[PDB]
Amino acid sequence: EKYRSFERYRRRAEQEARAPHWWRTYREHFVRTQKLLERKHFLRELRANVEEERAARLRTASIPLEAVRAEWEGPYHKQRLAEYYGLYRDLFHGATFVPWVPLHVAYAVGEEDLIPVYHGNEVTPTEASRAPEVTSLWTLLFINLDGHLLEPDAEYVHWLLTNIPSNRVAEGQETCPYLPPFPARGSGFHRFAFLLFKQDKPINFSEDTRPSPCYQLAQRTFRTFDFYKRHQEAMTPAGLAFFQCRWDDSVTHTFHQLLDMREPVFEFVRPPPYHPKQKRFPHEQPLRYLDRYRDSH
Amino acid sequence: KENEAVAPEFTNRNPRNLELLGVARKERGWATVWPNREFWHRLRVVKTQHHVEAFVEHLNGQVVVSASTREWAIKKHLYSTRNVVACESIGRVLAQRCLEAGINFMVYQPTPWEASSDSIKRLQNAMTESGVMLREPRRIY
Amino acid sequence: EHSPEESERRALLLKRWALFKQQEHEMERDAIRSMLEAQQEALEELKLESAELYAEAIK
RNA sequence: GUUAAUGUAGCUUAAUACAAAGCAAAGCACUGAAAAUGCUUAGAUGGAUAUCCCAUAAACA
Repeated sequence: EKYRSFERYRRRAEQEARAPHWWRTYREHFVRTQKLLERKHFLRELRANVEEERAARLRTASIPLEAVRAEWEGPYHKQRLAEYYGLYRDLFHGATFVPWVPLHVAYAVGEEDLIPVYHGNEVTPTEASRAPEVTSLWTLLFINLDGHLLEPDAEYVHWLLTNIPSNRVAEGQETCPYLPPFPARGSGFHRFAFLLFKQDKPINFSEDTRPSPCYQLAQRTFRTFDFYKRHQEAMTPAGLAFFQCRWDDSVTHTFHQLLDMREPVFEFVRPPPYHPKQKRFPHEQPLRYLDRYRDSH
Repeated sequence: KENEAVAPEFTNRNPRNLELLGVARKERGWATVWPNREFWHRLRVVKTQHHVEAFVEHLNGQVVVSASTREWAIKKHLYSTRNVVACESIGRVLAQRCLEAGINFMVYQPTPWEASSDSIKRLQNAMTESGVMLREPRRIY
Repeated sequence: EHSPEESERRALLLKRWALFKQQEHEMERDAIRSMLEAQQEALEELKLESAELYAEAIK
């Protein structure tokens, strides 16, 4: 058969390229049931509706999109964002968990509204002046995955709560007091992820308790993997929420006022200049040949 | 002061840090192949016999944001999976999923007939009003 | 110029006309298969009794 | 009744999970025809479980 449109060849060609082959190619080098029956009944009703048919032919139909979002929510798609941004590799050394509790967080700004914290969202450090609102007996931890200034694997806590009764977070132990974001300048977008871990039994995390207030980076540094490994028996993550933050004026305030340190500033480091090595005695070297080699020409 | 201690060079591990900054590498090869590969993300719109689907796909071929009328939430409020209005809704829904995913920029390369289709044009109108950009920023060298 | 009601009335009959034709096409396609299957089934029946008879028939 | 078939929509062991999917296929518009192209049309678990099951249809009968 011959493709009657370019797309037919393109779609097959695109699919063909994606699939691996024995010959070398670029990619290898560089790379419940009851509910459905109820759903089917709605389809018949929706299709039968004469008004809906008229709207379709009149191209005037509309949708309550807000309902779609709630019904769509979500576990499988929520995992994609966390994995896509590299939370799992940095936070659990590659362990991947499907979030089952629809965790949602927002940074409270003033009193009129609270800034959402989507998956992959961008929130300025200024807007994060105060701690955010997070919505059985579980725990909850805050992380600065790439906000660390000295060690790559290490990361800093904003605030860590343990033994959170049911859902109410006010009763959780404030092991780590809240700290505003402090992303270094020149490093682009820093990803901060919010993790919710199922707590099988209430356990005193004396090891993770930190002085309140604490303004030392030497004690804020920690590792999620080893911390989770120590509690991995009773800890199974289920909630995810992470945003990106750039440098901002508030960051200077955080680094100086309470962190009490000079603001970190970074940029791509260029290689040392390349210098040709001329010969001390240019034996049998004319000026015309040296003229091309030297700057003058 | 202990806090002052900082490494000479930063350690940023965010995959999209370079992409968001614009310094991430875009495929500049494939000079003998069409179309250009100088896009971090692409909008893939698949119109099946009974369903219309739109996706946002990275160069690697893995969809990050997927919007399909096959999804239960959209269809229940959507009369017919194949329709001009459905293209608008999936674009707005795809945008909302893009809003959920944090992806603001994308590269759309419609085919000659696909571009001429009014439904796809309205779907593009759905994306622009939702703020999703059909054109990505240029790479930084 | 046709009125919107006239177009709506005409829009309905085209749907009825399309529905009738598609039903006819589906029935027609099944008729082709049923007769072909019966004709192919007919071929097998006599072959069992005497293959020699078809030798003239197949010509 | 014994053997044996046959029980998602032309096709598929697509699927029983987050969807009853993908594919074949249709009407109208566009006037050599066809194709391409735009807008649109009709649809299924006759049924279970991790073999029974009834329906159906055969050789035994």
